[PDB]
Amino acid sequence: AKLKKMMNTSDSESTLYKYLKESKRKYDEIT
Amino acid sequence: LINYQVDSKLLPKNIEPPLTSQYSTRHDAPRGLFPFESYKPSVQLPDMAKLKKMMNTSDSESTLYKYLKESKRKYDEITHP
Amino acid sequence: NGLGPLKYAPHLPFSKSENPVLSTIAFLVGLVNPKTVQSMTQRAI
Amino acid sequence: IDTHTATDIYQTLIALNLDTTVNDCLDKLLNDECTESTRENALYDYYAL
Amino acid sequence: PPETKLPYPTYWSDKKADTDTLLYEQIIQRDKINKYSLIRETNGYDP
Amino acid sequence: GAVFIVPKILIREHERVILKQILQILDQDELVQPPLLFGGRHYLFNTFTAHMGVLLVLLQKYITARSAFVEFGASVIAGGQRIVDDYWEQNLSSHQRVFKLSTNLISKISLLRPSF
Amino acid sequence: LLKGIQEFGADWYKVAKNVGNKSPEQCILRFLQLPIEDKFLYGDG
Repeated sequence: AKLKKMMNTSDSESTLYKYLKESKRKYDEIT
Repeated sequence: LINYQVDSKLLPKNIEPPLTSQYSTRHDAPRGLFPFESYKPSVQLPDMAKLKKMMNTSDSESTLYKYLKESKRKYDEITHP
Repeated sequence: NGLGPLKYAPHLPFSKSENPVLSTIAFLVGLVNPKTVQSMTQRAI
Repeated sequence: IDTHTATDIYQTLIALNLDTTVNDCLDKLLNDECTESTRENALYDYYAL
Repeated sequence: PPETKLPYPTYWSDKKADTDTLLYEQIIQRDKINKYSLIRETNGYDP
Repeated sequence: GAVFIVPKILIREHERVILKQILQILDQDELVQPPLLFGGRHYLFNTFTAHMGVLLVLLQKYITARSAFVEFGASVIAGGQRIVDDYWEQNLSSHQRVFKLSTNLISKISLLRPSF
Repeated sequence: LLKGIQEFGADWYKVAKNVGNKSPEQCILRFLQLPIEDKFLYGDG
């Protein structure tokens, strides 16, 4: 259950969602 | 097959040192034989991203996901005006 | 699913790609005298 | 190529797929608009998993 | 000439890609990769 | 005002989560009683809250939903656990049967665990 | 077989008499040979 909780792209406080968002932020800002 | 238990004797009683008894097994004990191994779950943001992209599916997951999308989108758009 | 275990090879997402396979190929073929490479295979120019 | 992390990913993916198929069997059980064959197959797949 | 911290690694080669600059990019990228993987090779992640 | 309705899929997923959670323990007592929103949290009822609606959800005019998820906590929201998913964060711990079980869920429990 | 093993964990005699017409050893063999996990493993072989 906890793993599927952390991999929840719908919930914005989920870790994976924040990681992906910040990664795209940085990636597009540099290029 | 015959006459094997003619003059049988009683076993007196055993003193049991640790680890010589029933129900003497542990989760933390080494798995010498018993070929099945336990692995460390890969919980790291890039590995999590990879797993999320490769995890299988389920129909209810897709329908509930798109419904969640639509409901939350209409909510956020109605809050603005 | 032609490539069996390459599916599970980790990689950073969205940024800063690394190429293990192509780097290994270019390293291993960079040692062998391009003329005998041209003789080895027809793929090479 | 990192082989240790690759095996870790392979094993964790196995576990996650088992869990999703168990959830889907529970789903096919909990709604009554499915047939009898589907429901029986779901129940016994649940038992096996 | 104060230090500037070198924004995104391919910063240089996006202006007049040359052989030396491209070799420099390759070198620094593979050095970072090697260091991180060695640290994780022996020790592992925080958990 | 605008009315937001809860589809059947959401309640089916709700009861699925509850079934799995209860099948998990099913054995430890004082965690299982004998009788029988900035997260991924949803309200489990139709929203404008008609008081008969919240009463129906609890038993299984209108009030603000924020008060409902103040007085009752987990009990109203779709997937509800003890300690988290509620508002007030004693002796209480997680993994408890906060939601009353219907006559159908108990038949399903008997189906899935014949040693019961 | 499946429902009996779900009822009684590893009581092979109760499972055998639940199935009927088959001995405990046949039940254990068939239980060990069931391919439950195989579809989730990497390849057919």
